[PDB]
Amino acid sequence: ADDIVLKAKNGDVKFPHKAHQKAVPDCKKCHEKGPGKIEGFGKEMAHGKGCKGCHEENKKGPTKCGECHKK
Ligand code: HEC
Ligand code: HEC
Ligand code: HEC
Ligand SMILES: C[C@H](CCC(=O)O)[C@H]1CC[C@H]2[C@@H]3CC[C@@H]4C[C@H](O)CC[C@]4(C)[C@H]3C[C@H](O)[C@]12C
Repeated sequence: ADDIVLKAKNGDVKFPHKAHQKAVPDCKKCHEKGPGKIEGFGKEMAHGKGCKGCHEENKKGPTKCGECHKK
């Protein structure tokens, strides 16, 4: 399947799946989550545990604005 881009107004955010599969071998961090996770995602999640927060705990991955958002 293809990578996805979240169409944030301030700049497109790429989600590269292969990097994540490799770096977070614990698949259950993202997969087999209960119902509602598609409807639940948004700016709060992205800037929290949905993207940024995981990067911060793992000590690797983009945490600055321009590292996620790119026109
Ligand atoms: C969040 C950070 C994820 C982690 C960790 C893993 N997966 Fe994932 N997966 C995630 C998304 C948002 C999507 C759809 C968007 C995309 O970029 O593809 C997927 C997709 C898959 C698929 C289908 C395509 C593919 O992987 O080749 C599979 C089979 C899949 N995910 C499995 C998988 C496994 C086995 C993981 C751990 C080793 C894993 N993913 C991590 C989000 C995230
Ligand atoms: C843990 C459960 C994560 C979640 C949820 C998200 N990301 Fe992530 N990401 C994670 C790690 C440990 C890393 C380092 C991987 C590396 O090889 O550097 C990453 C990396 C990225 C990257 C950069 C990929 C690269 O090739 O350097 C991007 C662009 C990225 N992550 C974006 C991203 C987004 C947009 C997420 C939410 C949709 C997201 N990540 C979630 C761990 C985790
Ligand atoms: C990845 C780890 C990110 C970092 C670091 C920052 N942002 Fe972000 N942001 C990210 C995603 C994946 C999304 C979209 C959520 C979704 O609904 O899919 C966003 C959202 C925003 C928004 C709102 C955009 C919109 O509603 O169209 C803004 C204004 C925004 N982000 C700005 C922003 C700034 C200023 C950041 C640095 C301080 C920043 N983001 C970090 C992913 C990530
Ligand atoms: C559930 C995980 C991990 C974060 C968490 O614990 O909630 C999060 C991390 C990345 C999230 C996906 C990012 C891309 C998509 C954003 C969409 O607007 C809603 C569906 C997708 C497919 C999201 C679904 C789900 O919300 C995921 C896979």
